[PDB]
Amino acid sequence: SSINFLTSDDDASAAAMEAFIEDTLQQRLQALIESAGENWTYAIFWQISHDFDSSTGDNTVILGWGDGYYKGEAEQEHRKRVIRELNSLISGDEEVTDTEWFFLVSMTQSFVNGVGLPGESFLNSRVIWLSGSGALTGSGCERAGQGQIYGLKTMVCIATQNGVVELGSSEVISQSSDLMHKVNNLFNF
Ligand SMILES: [Ca+2]
Ligand SMILES: [Ca+2]
Repeated sequence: SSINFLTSDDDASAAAMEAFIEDTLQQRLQALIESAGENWTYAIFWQISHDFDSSTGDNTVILGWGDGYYKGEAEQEHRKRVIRELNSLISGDEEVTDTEWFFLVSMTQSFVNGVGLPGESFLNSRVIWLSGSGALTGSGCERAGQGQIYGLKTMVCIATQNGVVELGSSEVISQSSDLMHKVNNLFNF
């Protein structure tokens, strides 16, 4: 089935981590990109938590997988991919494309406030809009770089009250005046 089932709530990141080695966010994420006039590949929502660093402090804000929705549009690599997909569904055939895979592996990732596109975005309450391959590879952010490797040409992070909405596409997409307001309605309240 579609990969949108493995994302929601299971403390999904833990699952993803060992596999790879407010609500419903999802429906709102789904509405967001379904409710849009550019071909977005996926939306993810990065949620805020707190860590407490060893041996010092530390009230450290951290962004982590909240949820996400994936619209969409070698053979060794592929066996590896389906294996982990079959694992993650298990805990707890059809081809696995680059964007699908990037979407899944994102479940394993987190960001110290101020660091990476999601952390920079949240720290400064910022919209960061990277459009075009050179925009991603020139960004100095390893997630943007990783996204570009997997075929993305647009990656966006928008700071919201509870976290950061991320949009990505394999197309070059300019910032729509309407798409920003939808993010307000769906993610701030
Ligand atoms: Ca969640
Ligand atoms: Ca490849």
